[PDB]
Parts: sequence; C-alpha cells; structure tokens
Amino acid sequence: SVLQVLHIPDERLRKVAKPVEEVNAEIQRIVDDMFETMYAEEGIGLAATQVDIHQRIIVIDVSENRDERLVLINPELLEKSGETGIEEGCLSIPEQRALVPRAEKVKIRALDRDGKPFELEADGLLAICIQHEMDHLVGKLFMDYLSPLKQQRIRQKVEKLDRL
Ligand SMILES: [Zn+2]
Repeated sequence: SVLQVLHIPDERLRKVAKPVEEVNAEIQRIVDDMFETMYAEEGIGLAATQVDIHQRIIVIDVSENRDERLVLINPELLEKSGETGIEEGCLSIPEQRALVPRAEKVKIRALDRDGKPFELEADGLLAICIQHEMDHLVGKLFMDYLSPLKQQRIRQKVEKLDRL
C-alpha cells in the first residue's frame, strides 16, 4: 500500500536504521509496500527510513519498466573506487536536484526478500543510486554534501511547495 514519504524538515529522516534481525513475512510485506510507493511516487530507489520504518531495508529499480526489482536488506559496503557525480534527486526532497561526489564502482552484500545472501558489483547509475539510498539508512541526505548556503536555499525552496 502506498505509504507516506517523509519530506525534508523531518528529524525522522535523520534516524539511523536498526538491522533486520530476521527477514520474515512481515518484512516481506514491507518490502512490497515500499516498491508500490516507489512506483507510485515514480522514484528509482527508496529506503525504509523515508517511509518511517527504521530498519535497513532498501528497494531499487533503475529499469525503464518494473522489471528489475532489487532488494537490499542489511546491505554491507564491501568496496568502492573512483569518483563521479550525477545531478540527483530524492523523493523526500521535492524537486531539488544537485550534483554530489560519489564512487564510480561499489561492491555490496545483502539479503534478498527471501532472506538469502547475495553480492552485487554495481557501477554507473546503479552505483550512484545504491550509495544515495544507503545514506538514508544513516539519516544522511544528499543535500548534506552541499554548502550551508545551498542547504538553506534547498530546504527553504522545498517548504513553500509543502504549504501549497
Ligand atoms: Zn533519497
């Protein structure tokens, strides 16, 4: 069911997620509830923190359709390398796009929604995306890598839309 995605001025967005002790049916309900909200909100990746569930659960799908669903439960960063930047956005940060320093390649390990351990070697957009989401699980926002002046402007610009 489409859940409410928290927007910028919200401390809940700055909460560090607590691990999934056991991926059970309830967890799998969540995973699915997320993918719906991501598709509804028309996003490419979403972290549990943005919908208030404070656990290390991340859903992604960088494919054109709804084909390649990617589930990251308890992700662990194994490697990084290189640097790149995309003018990226966030569903919790309405309409504000910005370039941010990111790794070029990244190697992770996590559990799928079945609870099985897997390993990924994302590069390119998928890398940029996994990195962006994982930050969420530690309450870290992309706008955090900006100058205080820009954070102010962003935050400020976003608020007006929220009252509208
Ligand atoms: Zn985001």
